[PDB]
Amino acid sequence: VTLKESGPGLLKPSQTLSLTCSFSGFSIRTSKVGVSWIRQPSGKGLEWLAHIYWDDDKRYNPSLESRLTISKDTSRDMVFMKITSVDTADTATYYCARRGFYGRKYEVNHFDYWGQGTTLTVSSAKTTAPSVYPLAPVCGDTTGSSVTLGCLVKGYFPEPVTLTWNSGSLSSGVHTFPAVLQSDLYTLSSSVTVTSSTWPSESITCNVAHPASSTKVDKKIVPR
Amino acid sequence: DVLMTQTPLSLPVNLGEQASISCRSSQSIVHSNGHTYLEWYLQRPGQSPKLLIYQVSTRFSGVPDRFSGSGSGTDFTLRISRVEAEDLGVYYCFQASLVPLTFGAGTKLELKRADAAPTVSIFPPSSEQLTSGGASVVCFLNNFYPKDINVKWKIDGSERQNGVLNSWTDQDSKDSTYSMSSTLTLTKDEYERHNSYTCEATHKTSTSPIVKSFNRNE
Repeated sequence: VTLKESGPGLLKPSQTLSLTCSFSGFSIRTSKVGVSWIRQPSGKGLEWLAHIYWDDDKRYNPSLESRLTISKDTSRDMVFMKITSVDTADTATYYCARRGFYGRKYEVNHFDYWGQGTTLTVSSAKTTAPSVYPLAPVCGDTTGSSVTLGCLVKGYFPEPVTLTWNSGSLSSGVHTFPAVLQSDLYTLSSSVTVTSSTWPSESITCNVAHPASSTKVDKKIVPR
Repeated sequence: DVLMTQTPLSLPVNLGEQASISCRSSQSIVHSNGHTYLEWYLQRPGQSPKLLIYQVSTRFSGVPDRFSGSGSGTDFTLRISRVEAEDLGVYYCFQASLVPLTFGAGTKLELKRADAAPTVSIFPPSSEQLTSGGASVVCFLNNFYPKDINVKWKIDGSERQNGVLNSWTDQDSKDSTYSMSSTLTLTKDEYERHNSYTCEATHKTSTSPIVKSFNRNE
C-alpha cells in the first residue's frame, strides 16, 4: 500500500490550492476505505481538514468548511482536496491518510497509512537570491579558548539553500538553523565555533548556494 | 469540539527506561456505536506520522510490543516499556469519535542529559548589510540543556519584542544539546539612531541572565 500527495508547491495569496492523493497496492472501490486530509504548519502540530467515505459522504473541519472541497475519482484511485483563497496561514505540509481496517470490521478503523506529504508555501515573492552576510565577532570577543563566527542568509525565495563552511571541510562545531519564512521571504543563519588560535589566523568562508536563482556565493569572515 | 490535552509536552528519558504520556479529552469520546476511537501516532524527524495504537489499547501490526495504550472515557495513557533511540520524536493522541477529529498538541520524547549552559554570541550588522538600509543583529545560543530558555533583546537598555526571527535546532547528534538563533532586524536608520544592543539569555544553569552586549560606536 502507498499514498502519494501532489500539489503546486508554491502559490500566491488568493490562489486556489488543488491537491491530489494517488493510491496504489490496493483499490479504493474494493477496500471501501475512507480517506482524510490532514495538515501540519511548519513547527506546529497536526490539524484534521476533511474526510471522504467510499460512498462519497463527506465531513469537514467546521472552521475551514466554507473554503474546503473534498472529492474523489474511484476509477483513478485518487482523492482530491481544493482550498480556495489561500493565505499565509495555509503554508503547511498536507498529508493524505487512509482510514483502513482489518478484514470485515469496518467499525474498527484507524489511519494505518499516511503519505510522505506535499509542502505548500504561500508567498507573493518572485524567485529571489539571498543576501549573504558574514558575521564576525564584536571587536573584543576573541578572548577565551574558542571563537564563534556566523553567516546570515537573508531575503531569499524559495527553499532551499545549501550552506557549508570551507566548502564542507569545516563541519564539526557547526550549527545551521532551519529557515523561517517572514514577510514572504526566507532567512537562515549558521554558526561555526573554532579554537581562538584557528581564527583569524586561518581563512573561514561561508558558502551559500541557491538552486532556484542559479546562484553560489562565498563570504569570507573577516575581523572588524 | 473536543480538546485533547497531552501531559507532559516535553518528556526527557534515559535510553532503556520507561516513558508514559497522558492524554485527556474535554468530553467523553466513546462513539454512538460504543467504540472509542482514541489513537496514538509517532512522528519522527523528517517523517510522516505512523500509527502505534488504536481503539485505546490495540497495537497496530508491526509496532513493537514495548508500546501499549490504556484508559477509558476521557483519560488515556501511552506507555513505552523501554525507550530506544528510534522511539524519539513527537507522539500525538487523536480522537476520531466526534467531528472535527482532533489531535493533541504533541509530546516530544527526547534524550535526558546533564544540564549545559549556553555559549552566547552576539554579532553586529555586517558592513555589507548596512549598505542595504536594513540591519540585523544576531545572537546564537549554542549547546544548551535543558531546552527551556528565554532570550531577550535590549536596545538602549529597553526590551524590544518586534523585529525578531528565532530558529532552533533539534537535539544534537554528538552531545544531545539544543541550539538557538535569534535575529533582530531594524532599518539602517533605526539601527544608527540607537547605541547599545544586548542579547540576554535566561537558563536554569545560572541564577543571573547571560548578557552579551555591544555599543555601536565602539
